[PDB]
Amino acid sequence: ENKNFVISISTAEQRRNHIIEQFTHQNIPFEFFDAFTPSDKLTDHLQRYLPNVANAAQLTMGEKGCLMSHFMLWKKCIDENLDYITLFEDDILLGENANKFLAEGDWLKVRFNFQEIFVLRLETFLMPVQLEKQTQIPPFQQRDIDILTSKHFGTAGYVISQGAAKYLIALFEKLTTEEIKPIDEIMFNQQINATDYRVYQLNPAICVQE
Amino acid sequence: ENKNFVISISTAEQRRNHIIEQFTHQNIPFEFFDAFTPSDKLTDHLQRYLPNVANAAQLTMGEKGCLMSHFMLWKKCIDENLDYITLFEDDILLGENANKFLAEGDWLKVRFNFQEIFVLRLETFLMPVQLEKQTQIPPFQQRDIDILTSKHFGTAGYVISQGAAKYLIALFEKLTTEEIKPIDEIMFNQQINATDYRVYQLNPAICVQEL
Repeated sequence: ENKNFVISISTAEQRRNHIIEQFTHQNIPFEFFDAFTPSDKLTDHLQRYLPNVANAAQLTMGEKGCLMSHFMLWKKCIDENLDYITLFEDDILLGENANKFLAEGDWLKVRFNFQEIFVLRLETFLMPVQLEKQTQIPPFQQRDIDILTSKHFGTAGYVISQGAAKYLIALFEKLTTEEIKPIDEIMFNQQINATDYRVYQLNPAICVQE
Repeated sequence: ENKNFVISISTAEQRRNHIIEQFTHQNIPFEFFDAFTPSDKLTDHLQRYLPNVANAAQLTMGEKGCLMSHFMLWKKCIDENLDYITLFEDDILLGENANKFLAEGDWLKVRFNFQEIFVLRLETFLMPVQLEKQTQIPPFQQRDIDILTSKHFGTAGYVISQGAAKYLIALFEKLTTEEIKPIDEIMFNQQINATDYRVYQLNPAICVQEL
């Protein structure tokens, strides 16, 4: 049964073509998941599963769509009782030998207990954006006063266990409107060190976002 | 009134001497704040102000002491109705012209509303998440499987407004035992994009920790 899903807007024809070309070339089975966009489908799904996220001003409707797409794929994993599911965004470039990781699950089956709670990053480890410049407050002694953020950690390529699929559905359903952040900031920053939640990194990575 | 406080365990002689040497050299006024240690004083303070933190297994008594030291200095700021207070740990190294930032507060008074909620980091910013090597899960196709960790953002050098002193006392009093993390993980990671809470970074920084 199919484990590799590529999150793609249904009308993103060129991106879908570049994905099909690369996956076909390395004989890696996959399906598209039709990414949520500003729509009634997104609005109703947010209301059905994440009304806490529907009310969150601090997320753009694009960021809300991204989170809903990943969420529904965590649901699919539970519903089909898959051991794991592997999720990509449609702007990824596969490395040579990605098929050694992405065609077969045996290397996962001999390393992992799928009831345990883990994510394995397949995408390159990304340094967050941290210093934003601002003009409101003037510099002093030729040093700037920047704003601190931690943004864009990347959700474009990871394996998630059934255990972590359950864990993350519950987490995003649990969080108050004030606690909501973009999916990447929770999955790959805030929840790191949490009790029983492990994130692994394939080094070197087997794909990267364009 | 003195605005610069260096959090230091009273018995850390060499650290206190390195602090005194650097602050004297640049003519920067400061006082030591006697850091909380595993003691009855820490236990009672945790019970008095942060009973949520007293119960938190996921913090070491050292991390709980660090948080209590910062908390009591936020309290001092409110109680004395200071516009701001500047907090250091005793393992800090001052850069060349730190005294141009740390001797006087005028450059702060002409830039900031002290009732607004801001922290200005004086200390260098380091990466939130790092790759650790691990042995539990074996490599495949000669690629490692590293684990993501985050341990130290640094609370060794920041200016806090009275607004942010109120905000952070409330926050640490509010959080459930389950929600408690080390002070640095909340102040400079989890709270970053929060509604009224701004963290500024002096770039380039004017100090750095030895840690």
